[PDB]
Amino acid sequence: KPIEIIGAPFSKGQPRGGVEKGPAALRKAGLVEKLKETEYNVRDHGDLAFVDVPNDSPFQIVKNPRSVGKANEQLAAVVAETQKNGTISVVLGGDHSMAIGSISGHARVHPDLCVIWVDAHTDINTPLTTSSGNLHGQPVAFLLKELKGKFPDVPGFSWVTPCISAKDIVYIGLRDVDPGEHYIIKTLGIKYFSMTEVDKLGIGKVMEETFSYLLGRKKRPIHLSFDVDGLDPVFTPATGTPVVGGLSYREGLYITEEIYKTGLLSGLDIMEVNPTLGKTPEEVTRTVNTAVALTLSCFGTKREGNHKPETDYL
Amino acid sequence: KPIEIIGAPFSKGQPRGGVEKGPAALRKAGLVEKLKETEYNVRDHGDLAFVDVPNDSPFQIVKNPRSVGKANEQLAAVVAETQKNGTISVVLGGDHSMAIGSISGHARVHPDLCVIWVDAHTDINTPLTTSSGNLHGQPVAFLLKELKGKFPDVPGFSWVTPCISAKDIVYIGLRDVDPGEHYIIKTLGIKYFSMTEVDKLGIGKVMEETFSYLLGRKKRPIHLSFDVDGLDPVFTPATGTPVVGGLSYREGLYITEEIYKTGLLSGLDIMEVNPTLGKTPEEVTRTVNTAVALTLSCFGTKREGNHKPETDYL
Amino acid sequence: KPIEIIGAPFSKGQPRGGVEKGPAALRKAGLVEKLKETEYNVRDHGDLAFVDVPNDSPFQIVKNPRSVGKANEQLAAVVAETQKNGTISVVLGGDHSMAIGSISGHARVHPDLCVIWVDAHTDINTPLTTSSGNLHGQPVAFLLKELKGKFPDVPGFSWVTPCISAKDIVYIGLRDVDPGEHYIIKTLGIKYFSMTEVDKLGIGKVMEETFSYLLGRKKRPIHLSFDVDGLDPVFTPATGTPVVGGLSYREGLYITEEIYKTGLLSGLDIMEVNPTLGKTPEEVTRTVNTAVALTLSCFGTKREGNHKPETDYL
Ligand SMILES: N[C@@H](CC/C=C/[B-](O)(O)O)C(=O)O
Ligand SMILES: N[C@@H](CC/C=C/[B-](O)(O)O)C(=O)O
Ligand SMILES: N[C@@H](CC/C=C/[B-](O)(O)O)C(=O)O
Ligand SMILES: [Mn+2]
Ligand SMILES: [Mn+2]
Ligand SMILES: [Mn+2]
Ligand SMILES: [Mn+2]
Ligand SMILES: [Mn+2]
Ligand SMILES: [Mn+2]
Repeated sequence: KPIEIIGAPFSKGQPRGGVEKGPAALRKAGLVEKLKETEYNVRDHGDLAFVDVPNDSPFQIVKNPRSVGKANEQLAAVVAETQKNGTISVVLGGDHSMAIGSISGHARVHPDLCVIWVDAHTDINTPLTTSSGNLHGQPVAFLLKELKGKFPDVPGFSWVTPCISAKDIVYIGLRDVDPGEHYIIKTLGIKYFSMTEVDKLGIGKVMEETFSYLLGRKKRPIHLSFDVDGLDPVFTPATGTPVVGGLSYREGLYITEEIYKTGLLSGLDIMEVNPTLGKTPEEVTRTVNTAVALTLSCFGTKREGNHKPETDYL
Repeated sequence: KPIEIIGAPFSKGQPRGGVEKGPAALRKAGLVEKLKETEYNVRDHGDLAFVDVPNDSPFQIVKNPRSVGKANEQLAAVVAETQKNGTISVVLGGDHSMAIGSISGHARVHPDLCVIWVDAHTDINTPLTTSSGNLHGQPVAFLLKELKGKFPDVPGFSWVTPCISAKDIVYIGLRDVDPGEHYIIKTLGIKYFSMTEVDKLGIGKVMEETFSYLLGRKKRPIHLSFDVDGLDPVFTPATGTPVVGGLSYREGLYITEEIYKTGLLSGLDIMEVNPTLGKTPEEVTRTVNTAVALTLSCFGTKREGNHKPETDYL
Repeated sequence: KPIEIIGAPFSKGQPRGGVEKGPAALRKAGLVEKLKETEYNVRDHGDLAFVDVPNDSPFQIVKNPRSVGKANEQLAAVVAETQKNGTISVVLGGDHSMAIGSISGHARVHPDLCVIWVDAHTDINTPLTTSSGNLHGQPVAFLLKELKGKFPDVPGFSWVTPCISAKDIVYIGLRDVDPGEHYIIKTLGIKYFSMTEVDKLGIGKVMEETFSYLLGRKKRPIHLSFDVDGLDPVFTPATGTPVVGGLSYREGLYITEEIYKTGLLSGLDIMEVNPTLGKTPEEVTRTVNTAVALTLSCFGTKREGNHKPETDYL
């Protein structure tokens, strides 16, 4: 199977500068080389160059709408391309707002795909409900069909086409949801596993249920959008929005290991890694490393170990 | 539902000065204001003023018996009063010896109540078994009917009437129990979930079991006495008796969330928060915040989120 | 029951100097005195003096083969001796290569014993598969009957007799296995619980299954070889090969508590504690203390508490 790394050094989805250095950090840690050591063919597409939209006036409360909408239109193009020729796309974030382009592009080639969203936040604020005009917290709002026309069109997002419905997404790791967002998920019947369900069920049963919910009827492509803040700040401290009480390093890998086993992984997002937010070099190293680990886990690396077929080690 | 905060800045239950600053810290952190944001009506009763018993000679090995017995008689009066008015009492500790008056007052109004004791210590030492004469580790001893007459009457506690039996209490979080105390709980058949049972069962099944054990037959009022040292020192380091290998921030919240769901919470105790024992300001802030979070969780705050009824956010 | 502590200050099993200071550190922390406080009779045999093999040329890639083989021949003699007298042997590591002599000695007296191996590593590399010639990662290879003749005889190990088969061993805590080793355990059908099974099942079910697998048919003596690196680096940082995503302090004690309850503990190994690898004195103290705790847990110490029989504390 082919793998194609796509860097998206973008950061207008939110106020904190740094996330755009995410892809560099993950590469510097040997992500690409370590991936080659797996049974997958790897091709690094490089980092996309995003053209800055001059005079990008805020839309009501939404900030940098055009720059974000354009950077995402570009990314969607690229992702659709690699997806078209049957390769698995792996996007390296900047901020999670790039998930708009990532998933959009993916859905063009695979319209029946489902989304597993490992986050601490639902990122489903609509331009009307956001308290801050930060777009990294509104990705899903622009993707859901059920949210079509429930908020004014935003400058630069006209190209977007709601590709997935409320029945095709499942949240895992939730613990910091705004009143508005909570209203939305309850109202639309979205499936989720907040930290309370994780604590209650254990990470084993949670994964078991997310699959029977999304793959029960039809087996379809899987798009994993992983926000590094879904793990507890103790594991991934170098991010913009820390939230105590999150998934452990162990649980994170267990999610990625189970997803690898389904053989349906089609698209991946490793978002919000911000190298400039580490209080100590070690905090940044901790974060990058676990991000990398999760990525390799998605593509086979098992904790029980791995050995190359047909090779008699004795 | 009405909520009434009652401050109990008391500390003769133990040697370390500081716990009496507990209530101030919790208020300074915005506990009261944050509670008003919930669906509950909140009334701050203020801090009780405890009259110091001059010439409080120790009783055999028990220290400050009269000052502790008096402060607890006063608190019980106050708690019975608010309970009578049908409000939920929330006591802010000082040290855990105030649970004597808190639960006593509560039981006067609701004699059929049950006690969930989240601690690391059983606090069931009798005046005869204590190694130190500290009363904060003997609360339960003065409350259990089964321990009546098993120890000499103490100066200042004559007013106390054993209100609950061994079948009405369940311990969660245990990991530091004295030989005497362990003898007592084994002998009296007290239900408990030490860290081993939590590890073995998972916090979800532990809660499930504690409810069917205490509410299986009759649904009754619940009294949650929460000793902040029940969580691991990494979450609540500002306390007098830290003990490694404790409940996690996540588990703690899961206990409070499940208790909120029962709709039976009638009395709450947030004890042993000692602002002066933090090695760094951050340790104190860590402790106060998680204490505050547990309190709001007991009253509705969910990690999946909250939204106000009848409000169409779209 | 009698308990006999045997120090094995050895370190050619691996490159990092320091592990030989392991026994001293554990004693300095009061291990022996704390053990005497249990219901067990304790006898300290002292530290074995290992004679250095001059001109110990490496065997192909294997380092210090003769010094390691001799030190292990000596240890086995001593362990067989105490085992013969019906006492429980507790070996204090140096490096884990000493498990060769520890288990061998034990098996001489109890040929039907089983081995529970708490590690992050399988330590089952054969002289041919090792990437590094370090022996501390090949102990099990010299003990398995199924691996007899699958690798050239090594200088100084001729005295070794493969004592246990693939059906008598169970691994718990695995998360860093080499391709070769993974091939071996898969090919030989060895039972194991890597971190993914621990995450999926919970430490409670894991223990339940390890017993029904090794004690289902016949109840036999148990040999617990505990590599302190099996726990997460956050609990035992002072070791040569830390690996993130490991057993928690709680889980570790849960394993030792359940093993105590079986009443079948016959042999124990507390290995890889390296006092010189602690970044801060606290890291070393953290490590030694938890190592000591696990040891006392193996011999009765429970988190729910302990009290001496026949003593009426009231
Ligand atoms: N809820 C906040 C934060 C949302 C978080 C977005 B993130 O997960 O991408 O970091 C907002 O609505 O702006
Ligand atoms: N076991 C000690 C300590 C008891 C702990 C009481 B505390 O939980 O309120 O802090 C004693 O008996 O004095
Ligand atoms: N897999 C490495 C490391 C093995 C680890 C051994 B230890 O657990 O005793 O530390 C090697 O084969 O040398
Ligand atoms: Mn997030
Ligand atoms: Mn996000
Ligand atoms: Mn207490
Ligand atoms: Mn306590
Ligand atoms: Mn080892
Ligand atoms: Mn190891």
